[PDB]
Amino acid sequence: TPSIVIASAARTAVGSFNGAFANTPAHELGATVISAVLERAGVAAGEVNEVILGQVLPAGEGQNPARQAAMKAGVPQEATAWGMNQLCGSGLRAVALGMQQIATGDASIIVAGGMESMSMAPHCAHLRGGVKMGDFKMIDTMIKDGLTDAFYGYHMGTTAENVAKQWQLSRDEQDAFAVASQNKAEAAQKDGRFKDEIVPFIVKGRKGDITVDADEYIRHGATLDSMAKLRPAFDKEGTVTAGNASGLNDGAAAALLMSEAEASRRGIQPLGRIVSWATVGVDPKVMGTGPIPASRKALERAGWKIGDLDLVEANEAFAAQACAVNKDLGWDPSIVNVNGGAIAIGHPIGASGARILNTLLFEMKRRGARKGLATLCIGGGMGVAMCIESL
Amino acid sequence: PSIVIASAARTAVGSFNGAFANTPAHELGATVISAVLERAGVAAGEVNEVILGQVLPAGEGQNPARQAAMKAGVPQEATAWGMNQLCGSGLRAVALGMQQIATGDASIIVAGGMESMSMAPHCAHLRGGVKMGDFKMIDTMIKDGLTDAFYGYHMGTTAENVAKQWQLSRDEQDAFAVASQNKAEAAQKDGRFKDEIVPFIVKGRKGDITVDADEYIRHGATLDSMAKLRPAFDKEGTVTAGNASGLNDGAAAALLMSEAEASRRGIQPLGRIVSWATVGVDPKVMGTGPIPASRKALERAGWKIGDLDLVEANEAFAAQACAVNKDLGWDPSIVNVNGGAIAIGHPIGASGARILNTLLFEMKRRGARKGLATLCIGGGMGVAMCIESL
Amino acid sequence: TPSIVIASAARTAVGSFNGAFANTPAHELGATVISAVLERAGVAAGEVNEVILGQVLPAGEGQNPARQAAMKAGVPQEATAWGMNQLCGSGLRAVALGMQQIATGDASIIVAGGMESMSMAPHCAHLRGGVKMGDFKMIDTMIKDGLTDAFYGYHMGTTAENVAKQWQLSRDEQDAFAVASQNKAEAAQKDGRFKDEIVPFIVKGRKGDITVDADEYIRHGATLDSMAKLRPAFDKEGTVTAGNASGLNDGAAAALLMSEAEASRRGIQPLGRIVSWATVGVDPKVMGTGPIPASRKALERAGWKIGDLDLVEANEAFAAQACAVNKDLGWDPSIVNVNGGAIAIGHPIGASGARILNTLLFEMKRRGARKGLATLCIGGGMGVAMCIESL
Amino acid sequence: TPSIVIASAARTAVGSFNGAFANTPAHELGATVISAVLERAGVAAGEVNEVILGQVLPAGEGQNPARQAAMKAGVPQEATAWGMNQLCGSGLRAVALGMQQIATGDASIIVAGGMESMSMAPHCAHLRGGVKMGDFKMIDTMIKDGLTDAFYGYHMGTTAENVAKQWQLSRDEQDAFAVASQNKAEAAQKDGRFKDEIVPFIVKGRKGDITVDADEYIRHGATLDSMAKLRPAFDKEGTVTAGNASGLNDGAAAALLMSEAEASRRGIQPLGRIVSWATVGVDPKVMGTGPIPASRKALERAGWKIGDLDLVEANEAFAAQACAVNKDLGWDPSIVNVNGGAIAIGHPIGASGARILNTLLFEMKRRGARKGLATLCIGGGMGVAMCIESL
Ligand SMILES: CC(C)(COP(=O)(O)OP(=O)(O)OC[C@H]1O[C@@H](n2cnc3c(N)ncnc32)[C@H](O)[C@@H]1OP(=O)(O)O)[C@@H](O)C(=O)NCCC(=O)NCCS
Ligand SMILES: CC(C)(COP(=O)(O)OP(=O)(O)OC[C@H]1O[C@@H](n2cnc3c(N)ncnc32)[C@H](O)[C@@H]1OP(=O)(O)O)[C@@H](O)C(=O)NCCC(=O)NCCS
Repeated sequence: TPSIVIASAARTAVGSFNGAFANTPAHELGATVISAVLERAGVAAGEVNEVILGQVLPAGEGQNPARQAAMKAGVPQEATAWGMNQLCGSGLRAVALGMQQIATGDASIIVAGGMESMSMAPHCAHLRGGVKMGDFKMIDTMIKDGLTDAFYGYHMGTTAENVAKQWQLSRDEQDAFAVASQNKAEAAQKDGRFKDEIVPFIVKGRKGDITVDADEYIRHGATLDSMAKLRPAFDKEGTVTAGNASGLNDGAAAALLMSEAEASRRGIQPLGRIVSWATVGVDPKVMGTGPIPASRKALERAGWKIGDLDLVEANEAFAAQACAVNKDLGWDPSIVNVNGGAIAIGHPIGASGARILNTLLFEMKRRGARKGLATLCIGGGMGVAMCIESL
Repeated sequence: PSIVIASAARTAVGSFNGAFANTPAHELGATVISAVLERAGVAAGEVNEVILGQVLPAGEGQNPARQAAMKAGVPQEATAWGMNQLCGSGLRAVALGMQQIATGDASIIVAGGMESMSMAPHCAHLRGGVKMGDFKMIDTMIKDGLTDAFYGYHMGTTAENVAKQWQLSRDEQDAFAVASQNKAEAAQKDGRFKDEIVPFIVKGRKGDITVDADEYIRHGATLDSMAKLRPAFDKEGTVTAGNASGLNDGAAAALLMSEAEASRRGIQPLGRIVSWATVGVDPKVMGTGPIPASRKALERAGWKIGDLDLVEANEAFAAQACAVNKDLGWDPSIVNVNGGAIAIGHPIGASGARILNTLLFEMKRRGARKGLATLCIGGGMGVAMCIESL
Repeated sequence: TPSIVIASAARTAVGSFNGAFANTPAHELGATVISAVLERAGVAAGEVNEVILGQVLPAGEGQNPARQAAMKAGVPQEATAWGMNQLCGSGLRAVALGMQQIATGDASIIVAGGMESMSMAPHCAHLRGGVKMGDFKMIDTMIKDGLTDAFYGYHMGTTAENVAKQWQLSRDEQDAFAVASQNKAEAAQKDGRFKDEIVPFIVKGRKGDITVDADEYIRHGATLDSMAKLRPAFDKEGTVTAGNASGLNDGAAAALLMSEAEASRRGIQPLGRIVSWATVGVDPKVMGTGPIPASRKALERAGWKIGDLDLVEANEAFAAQACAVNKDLGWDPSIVNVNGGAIAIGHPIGASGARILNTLLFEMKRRGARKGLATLCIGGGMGVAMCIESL
Repeated sequence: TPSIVIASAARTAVGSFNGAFANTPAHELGATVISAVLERAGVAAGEVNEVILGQVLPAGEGQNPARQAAMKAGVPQEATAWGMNQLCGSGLRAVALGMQQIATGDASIIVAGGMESMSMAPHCAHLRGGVKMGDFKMIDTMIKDGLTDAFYGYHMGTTAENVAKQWQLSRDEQDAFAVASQNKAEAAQKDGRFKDEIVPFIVKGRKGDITVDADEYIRHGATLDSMAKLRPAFDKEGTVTAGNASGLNDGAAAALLMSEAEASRRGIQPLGRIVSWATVGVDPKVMGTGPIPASRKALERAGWKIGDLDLVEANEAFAAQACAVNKDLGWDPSIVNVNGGAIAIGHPIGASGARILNTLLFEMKRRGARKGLATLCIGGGMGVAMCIESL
């Protein structure tokens, strides 16, 4: 058996929509986190065989931004690079695909994760035919290609309404979970628990460079009362609000992967061994249930029981879906998203899966957790999961 | 682990703004997915995952690979995703599918590529807002598909770079394009694309139209018409519209499973995937990609170049193709025997799966044992895959 | 009492939408008509004091296309020029306004009319504030700024339906009117009656200049059957169709104005004397009724009865409204649009008023008619009318 | 011997580019000024015969914004309305065109002036032919149709440079003039001298209506040093800067006109009698010189010497051109733009001619000036001037 380790890992801070990284291309965020994982493992950019980056919204950024991030990071031209899209699942899925490159003896050293600038996503129109007369639409690729179900034509937040109703999750319960996520994240932030995983990013300016190293979407002093004033965002008699869904965000996150024996030759003390992974499909109307079969198949492939897990990162696309997954799987909620989740931290789609992986790993190192699981729901009706054991 | 291609299908390749001018990529993908199932005799319910290369998905909606999958009747339980190694994507996707199976994560994979260059939109980033002055609406087909991100120029400039390096004449590159057209017109007329093509039905308001012929192939291609063309990228250049491939639409896929599985199902596979490899090269000379990628593929298969019976080497430009032939030194008679991308067209994310199909089906026809498929990639890469027949 | 004459007049052929003049800016057409009126009067460009050109759709054409047209035509930089917009009324209203320049002693020689390139009208969006997220429309300025009612939000065609209903005008009556417009226009064209009024226009090419001197929108051999098969274009239970409405078209048309005393000094035999004009408002919902009060008011001011008129040009925006106007005024339809109207000839919005003035003046001359009237309905609920007498 | 008076007048505050009126359609600003002139004169909306509004940048605003403005202000559907465009000349030219409707007996009561939203001007492109392949430009219509010379291809600011070189006007002279304009405007705003002319405009807001009644573009405490450090904006070795040019601005301004005998019957004390007006062309290259022949011609027509004038408003498109006009005319600079000019106040193009008329009229009344003149330069090479005497 192969045995592949996460040697090192790093993420930018998650930026607020049209905020800190409002004008920063995904691959620039990418390059920073690629350099990061190299430096942190003590491996030279010249040793990297291939870079694999999940990205959902790459229109107008030019040819293969995975290669632009690779090349900017100083990964030599001789290496290879590609992007991929399994939507919200992409940044964790890229990690599993890198693992496979090594397992099959096609690569020795892989940098894998994801990057997203939802800010820099353009508006678009098909205009070759040419428009003889009449208005036409300029389509927001963020919304069209990121947030709109292709089969049912509505937003992801409507899929969360479907799950809410399915599981009979109240507005109060979904708000209670949001305020708890914000509080957990504000606590971890203040306590320095995100410092290890975050690599600062320098936004180059005209009248000044600006170093970003703090998650800017977390709201300080989140109360239940403010949560409860909000209006439903997708259904007028609905439960889901801007306050209990994640936001629109920018960021990047990566992991350096190699064989267990290679990390040992190099004196590297890996963050984890990738024990299993699994991806599964579900009905798109209730895509927020994805993590349930994916996490169960992952655990099955680890040969692990749910109760064996010491720490979980289960992405918070919406408080409605997150509460459902927790309810179903039954794992102790106190070991879930201990430093808060995507409602607080944000949801830079193609990067999210590597973002939460980062957060799991560094917290597993911090508390001395042995066994961890990362899981995400996926628009169009999928889920992805990964099991990690500490060395 | 021994992973075979059970079956393969591709759409005909359309001309830019032509047969598929208003057909979303994923509808071309779905036809190709259903065709691989049907040809193998495998139920859609049995597919674990669909992996589709695609370079130009803007505005087509969430995860068009999943859209293709669902429209093809693959149940909601399966998974799907897209990937982009530019022109390698459609072949790389097949290596990626093979890997899912070789690591025991999946049993049956459909893999390939899909591209509508015609449906690629224009775009601009407009959230900041344009306070004053003119701005550009960007052709994502050009920006995201054909322009080098490091040097800022069109792929055809990289093909010029290779032409100067390998001292390839305008006559030589024209000779290669006329030769590719003649081969592809002969093949077409001879019925040699029939097997590999699945017809696609363009749904219309005043009539459905069935597309089952590659419409970019030009009939009666003469050196004269080639020799009159003006260079397309350098005013003192050698690259033209006629000795470069085109902008095109299409899909192409393969059904992958283990060799033991194929035999349990009584399926006579198109080939066993013996190796593959991808390597990087200077972006400036990206057309050279197939050189290191086919040597590494050949070294991983444990084959010599002389062992190959048939080769598909994608013709992005006459100059890069001639260059790769010259260095690898394989018999040009066994290379793109039914023509190439110059004649056939070059639907970016689909090309690698396109040339795979041609190779597989021609191998079966003429009874070749060992084949190789390879492509150059924008940004400076190569991908290659070694196939042996059962 | 000041007396102003129309010394000379000319118009381009009226181009089909995206047809002969598809890529010709409105001011190039205008310049040709300016040159033509000068040459027909025996007046030099040096002598013009001001150019006044109606134009509804100048977006993207640059600073003040009226000045562009004047300068191209050799009118000296010491002259002045300006555009105006009273929608369909514009090309006729420009004439009245140029008569007023002379009447108040501010100018001696005016060129006035209108020009329009519906073909070259752009699509637009307000983008300065930025579009933070979600789709936006690229608006067709031709439809938005030319053809849509600003108050009720519907197309001019809907105002036509409102008039069809009010006056109980059958589909059969409108279609017959439309077929009669085509057939009269075709006859006039074939017999050479548009030759005098038309100045040929040279579309400069690349692989060859093309001279345009024939109205291209006129359908030859128009049948009642073909009119009858068309579907209503604005209201699914409607009566107004593409066939019994005017079209989208390009063209220019002008008049050279001076005092009666000045024409006499120059030895010019003028096309006519401007005896009166008028403009009046009506309800936007039935804008097609504008010509009713405008004509009555114009006639009152001239001291004429409806029965005094020898020829009439009443613009055919739509068969419904044309029929309503004829019914209410009660003038002999055999003297109205004797050479066809806009259903056949086309409707280059800002040019149309001076286009039907041209047609009226050259027909008055041909047939020896002493008294004429030109009138148009106007988007937003107005009418304009002018009374002309022969010298 | 017709004598037309200005019965009442009003303007909005002039907003900054994308400032107070950033999302306010021009006709909304026009409607408030229409209402204000009516209330100020004691004339009812029912009595208005026509509304005439200069406007250069109406693209995307829909059919005939002048009619939109009128209708909004409650001017009856039976009145008429139209827009016109002689660039910077427009708002003043409309007042002359308004005068002429009364003089020729075609109307009794006119509201005339101008309105402009430079902020709301869209970007556009001609897309009907259709873009086969490649990038294309979205054109800024405010720059294209408002600010760029159609003959020479360069900005109005280059024409200012040409005037600077011809009249040898230093950077120090232009900057001193600019600072003076700011400091005069600031003192006037502070002392309340814009109150009488300004009608407050209510900007309707989701989370609050905002009343705008102060000119927001005037810089308070403007320093010479601030002006001196700017880089030339149009030529690298040039002299014209963003500081000694006018701005991009939004606003509206109008005058209610009637015969002198009519104002007498109603007991209205008019703001002034329109004694004369003129418009003349110059070389487009030196368009800022337009006020010179236009003001001389206007004075000739009034039978006045330059020395008879008690107050002048000479629009400050650029310091360079304002200086050249003042030098050539030789009028006492202490009677010119007494309360500041467009450098400070701003330049909402189609409204500007009416804006400066408002300032002249209310300052004439305040100080008891008997004889006044308003003039502006005009893109494409023209000037317009009007003479006003007090009753
Ligand atoms: C009415 C209008 C919307 C129709 O535009 P359109 O549908 O794009 O024009 P088309 O020519 O394609 O009309 C559809 C059909 O009518 C047919 N046609 C028009 N008149 C016909 C007639 N005389 N007999 C037979 N066919 C006729 C065309 O051949 C066409 O056929 P197709 O569908 O096969 O191409 C457009 O002309 C319009 O907005 N005009 C009104 C303009 C206006 O209101 N001007 C301002 C005045 S207030
Ligand atoms: C001149 C022009 C091109 C400048 O464009 P701009 O760069 O977008 O204008 P900005 O305000 O952003 O830039 C001017 C700078 O000088 C400063 N500035 C402006 N006026 C100033 C003054 N009076 N004193 C000191 N500084 C001043 C501003 O603060 C700004 O500095 P900043 O960017 O650090 O904030 C533009 O205003 C213009 O086209 N105006 C001319 C209008 C015209 O031609 N009208 C028609 C006449 S025919």
